Amino acid sequence: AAGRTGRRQAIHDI
Amino acid sequence: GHMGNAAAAKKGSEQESVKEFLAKAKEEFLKKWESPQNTAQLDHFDRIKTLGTGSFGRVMLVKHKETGNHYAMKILDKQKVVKLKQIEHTLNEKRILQAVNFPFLVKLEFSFKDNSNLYMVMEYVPGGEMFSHLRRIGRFSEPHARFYAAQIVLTFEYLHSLDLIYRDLKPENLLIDQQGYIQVTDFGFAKRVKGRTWTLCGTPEYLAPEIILSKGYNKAVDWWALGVLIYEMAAGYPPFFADQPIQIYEKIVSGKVRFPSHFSSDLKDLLRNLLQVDLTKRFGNLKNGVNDIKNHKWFATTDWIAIYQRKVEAPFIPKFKGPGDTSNFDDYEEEEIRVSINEKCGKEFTEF
Ligand SMILES: CN(C)c1ccc(C(=O)O)cn1
Repeated sequence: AAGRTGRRQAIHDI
Repeated sequence: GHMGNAAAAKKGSEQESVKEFLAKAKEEFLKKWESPQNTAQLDHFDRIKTLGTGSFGRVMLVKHKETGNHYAMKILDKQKVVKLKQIEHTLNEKRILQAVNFPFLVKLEFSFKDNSNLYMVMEYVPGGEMFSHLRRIGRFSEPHARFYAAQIVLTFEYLHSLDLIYRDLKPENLLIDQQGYIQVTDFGFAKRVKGRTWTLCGTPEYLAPEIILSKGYNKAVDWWALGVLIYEMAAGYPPFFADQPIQIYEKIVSGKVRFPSHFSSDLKDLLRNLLQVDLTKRFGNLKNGVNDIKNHKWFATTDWIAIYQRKVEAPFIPKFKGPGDTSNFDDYEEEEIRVSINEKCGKEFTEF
């Protein structure tokens, strides 16, 4: 159950 | 059937009233969408504290010098808004925000620009991000999650009727107001789309499979994202959970979701129909549109009109110490705002 727990940035491209 | 005669007639009349509301809302939106600028300037505000940060700038609590009212000011560094889709998206954001009007959408008050930056001045929502509260408590009970989810359903019904896709649903973008209701912020990925669009954008954990697979996609990506949000609110973590984006993408496309043992069967049924890879089967995207969601068993106790009118008692009221209180936001590194003596990127941002 390892995953991102902090704030997540959006990605504009790619 | 599931409804008796009286219940079915009341639901039908309710859905005709929705049509009536959305037709009037589209008329009001279009008037503002066809005639959108420069409603203030930087020295009209005292800058107080950074409320959040991203790759292009920050949002700051500011105080209007003349009136003393507080606002949230989004500052975008024009020279950081460099990539093609970064630019077009910023114009989307301003134009959409000045034109929409809904109780769960943050209200834009001013917008302006200078030699270095773009500025959008919004209502300040002092209760903080849903994100913080969720991470602090762990998870929300299903009635609590449902109260927030219903507001998002209504907000997406409104936006989609205007041919607007939101494209960045997540707890970080959902602010809690003084009555415990949601205010959606950050329209940086919102766009008017009459059919399909093709930009690869959003937040990894919340991306629908068709975005990841470089397929032209439509407003159904917002309904997928609603499934992710409801799952995360009720579980405390999202359904496609991994340390690196590439691993997240692999899980999303697989078509596999596992649920905590404490999820009700009604919730799991709703989520399997939102987190549906097959677009011919995804709720929100079928012939009955948003009513497949609003009439689902998990929402049986939801009074949709009472939510819209803000008549329902909220599960959580944030504490507020007074105007300008920032106690419900996390702290960020402060960086002085420098305005260059030369205009930067004047042509790339003419319409702002
Ligand atoms: C962290 N960000 C995105 C924020 C914070 C606060 C506000 C607001 O009060 O209107 C808006 N955006």
